[PDB]
Amino acid sequence: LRTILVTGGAGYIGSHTVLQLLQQGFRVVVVDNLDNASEAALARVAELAGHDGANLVFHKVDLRDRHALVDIFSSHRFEAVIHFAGLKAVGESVHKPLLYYDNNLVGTITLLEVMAANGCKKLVFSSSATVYGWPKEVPCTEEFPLCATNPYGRTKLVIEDICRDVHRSDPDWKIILLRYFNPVGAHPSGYIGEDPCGVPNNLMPYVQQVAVGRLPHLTVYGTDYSTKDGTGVRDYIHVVDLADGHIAALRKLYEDSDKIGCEVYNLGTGKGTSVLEMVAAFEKASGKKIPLVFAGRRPGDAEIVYAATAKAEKELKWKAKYGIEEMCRDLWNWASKNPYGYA
Amino acid sequence: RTILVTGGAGYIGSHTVLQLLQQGFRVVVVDNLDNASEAALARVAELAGHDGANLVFHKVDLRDRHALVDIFSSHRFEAVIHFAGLKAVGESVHKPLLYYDNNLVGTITLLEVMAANGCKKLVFSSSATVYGWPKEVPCTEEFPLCATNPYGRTKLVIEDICRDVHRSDPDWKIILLRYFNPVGAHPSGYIGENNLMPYVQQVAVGRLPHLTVYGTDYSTKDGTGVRDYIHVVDLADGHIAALRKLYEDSDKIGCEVYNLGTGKGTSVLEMVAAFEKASGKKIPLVFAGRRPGDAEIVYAATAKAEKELKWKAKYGIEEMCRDLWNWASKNPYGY
Ligand SMILES: NC(=O)c1ccc[n+]([C@@H]2O[C@H](COP(=O)([O-])OP(=O)(O)OC[C@H]3O[C@@H](n4cnc5c(N)ncnc54)[C@H](O)[C@@H]3O)[C@@H](O)[C@H]2O)c1
Ligand SMILES: CC(=O)N[C@H]1[C@@H](OP(=O)(O)OP(=O)(O)OC[C@H]2O[C@@H](n3ccc(=O)[nH]c3=O)[C@H](O)[C@@H]2O)O[C@H](CO)[C@@H](O)[C@@H]1O
Ligand SMILES: CC(=O)N[C@H]1[C@@H](OP(=O)(O)OP(=O)(O)OC[C@H]2O[C@@H](n3ccc(=O)[nH]c3=O)[C@H](O)[C@@H]2O)O[C@H](CO)[C@@H](O)[C@@H]1O
Repeated sequence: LRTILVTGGAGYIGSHTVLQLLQQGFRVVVVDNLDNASEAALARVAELAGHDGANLVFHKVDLRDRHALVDIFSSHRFEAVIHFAGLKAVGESVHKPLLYYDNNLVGTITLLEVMAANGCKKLVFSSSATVYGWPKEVPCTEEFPLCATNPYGRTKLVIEDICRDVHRSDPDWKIILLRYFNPVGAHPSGYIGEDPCGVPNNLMPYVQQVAVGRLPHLTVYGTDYSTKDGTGVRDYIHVVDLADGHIAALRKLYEDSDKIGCEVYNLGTGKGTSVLEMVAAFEKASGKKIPLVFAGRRPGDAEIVYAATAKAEKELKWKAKYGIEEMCRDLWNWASKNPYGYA
Repeated sequence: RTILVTGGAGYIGSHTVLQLLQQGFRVVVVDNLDNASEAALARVAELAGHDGANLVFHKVDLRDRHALVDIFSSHRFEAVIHFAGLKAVGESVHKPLLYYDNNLVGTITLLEVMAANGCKKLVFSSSATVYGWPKEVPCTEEFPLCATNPYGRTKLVIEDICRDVHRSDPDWKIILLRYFNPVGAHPSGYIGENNLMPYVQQVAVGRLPHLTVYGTDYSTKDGTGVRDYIHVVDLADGHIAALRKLYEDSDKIGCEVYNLGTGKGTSVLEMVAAFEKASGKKIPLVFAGRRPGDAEIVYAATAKAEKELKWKAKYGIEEMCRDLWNWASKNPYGY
């Protein structure tokens, strides 16, 4: 038996990773306070897991709840921990920074302490390409200068530094930091997917709601950038590909862990795609038309960001297999099948 | 006028509490006593003279939200001076989570309790360590910031937290004070304290045989490291000025950062010579290579602090060594 602890597994990226984990034969324990997710996402993952659905156990616990967390760790043998949990809305983080510093930092510090006290010192952390700030060049390698422009991005960069300091003090720690780029899409079944609250802030969940008629038009944030068509360019990666990156991270920690301490890997496709190109791909995949409103640049937006995949391909032995066309297909499938989410 | 002082039983905190007690403030100190004795605040109450009755102490950890909420509901604080936290750099590298927990989680809880109680006026004890190895000197508040150890990272992260908090809530008035190198003690010799001058003192009395000079080939005038050493009583006065600035000229304050230094740079050998004159003892030396992570030369740009904060250091190197020797001679085994 191989058991994995997954914080925030009820959420968007976590649920898709939990499903892949169950299909690989892992036992999965999820810890999630359901603050930005519902039980339904986990129940449907259990259903998609077929026979392996019973290998998923859900604990409705906050990572800051130290006693509830010790109970879980002292009553389990965890091979590793995948740490998805945290708040992630950039706008909300600027307006309520203490909420973000509290939930993300105190939750992570508590988790790391409970892990070290219960002999589990293998960790995979959800970092983000936001730590590259506004990069001076592309593609972004893992050695690019790091910075943060908002409280949310600050919590990611600080947790990274905490993980590096922790390994520096204790060589028994094996930590892989995964800098996600822009995940889009859903499981190709259309049964699970991203279910954002309120008005979505990311591009593709917004275009999604325009396509099903819930919102009237997409607002394009700035057209005067130095890109092909003036819109921002991003590295869009299929969420299923992001999930498989975590499987490859566990395989790295399980088979070739003597040569790692606290490592960082990009999880991207290496291809840059503009806003209009994504809208064009979603119109082709869905047959719907996305009305456009043109506005100025969004404060804090980068111009062009995509990943240098060489390091992940070499050390993790991992490369994304889904392209833009499949991402929009699977997003539309989840969208048309579940236009109002899990509710 | 009541002021909450976290970490007020410590080195810099006790001296600030004494200066506050002499200025006529009621002072409530919160300190878990994990790195300080209660005898320090007992002696401070003595030196406060007729004002000793204004000091109130609570042995409370900042992470204890329930206890911390009760103290804030018991008084109406004008502002909070935040000294509390761990500061041993070597203890930050070997035990980083202990530092990230105590400093960050303690500070987060305090800022939240402050906001809920309505006391959004903060003076935070930062450090010139955030200037890393400066490319030029003197170091202004605009210099690029970076941390080189877990302790320094907690200092820089707390500064950014205060930056973000004020940005989200204009009712907040925050002053960040970057200390430099504290030296000395209250001139009475009654209170005081990993650093050069405490190491020099142990060599003077004989607890240690010699002082290792870490690096002799620096691009300085005598080849040894240069720092901005500031009297701890001057540091205490800098916080009185920070409260004066918050209480008077406050409408143009958001999250202001002020250096607290003398503006003068003194080498290692110059401090050894200064302490030998004030103590009469001799300091045998052993010259060694550069210590890893050590800045070459660092000292403060004091122009911003002299104008807007209306503060300037009063004490020089000679008096620092005199008060340090005075306190350590009369109390060789501490409190
Ligand atoms: N979503 C993205 O586009 C993206 C890209 C880069 C990085 N990331 C990071 O990847 C991770 C996963 O993102 P996501 O899209 O799945 O987000 P999500 O909000 O869908 O999932 C995060 C989950 O964590 C849970 N959670 C939050 N605080 C918790 C706490 N204190 N204790 C327990 N559970 C808690 C939430 O309830 C939620 O279910 C996050 O850490 C995010 O910051 C996100
Ligand atoms: C500043 C900011 O919020 N950055 C976050 C976001 O931005 P990031 O810009 O990377 O991603 P978004 O999905 O928010 O935006 C993608 C692109 O589409 C454009 N766009 C987006 C939404 C919309 O309604 N209209 C529109 O035109 C943007 O200008 C951008 O060029 O990416 C990640 C989310 O997964 C986070 O790690 C980043 O912190
Ligand atoms: C690694 C470390 O501890 N950093 C702390 C230290 O740095 P900082 O170097 O500024 O102060 P130190 O007391 O450690 O020594 C200052 C100077 O004396 C020299 N020296 C010191 C001791 C010795 O035994 N021999 C010798 O030659 C140093 O090289 C340096 O040039 O003082 C500050 C006190 O406020 C703290 O903020 C810093 O976090």
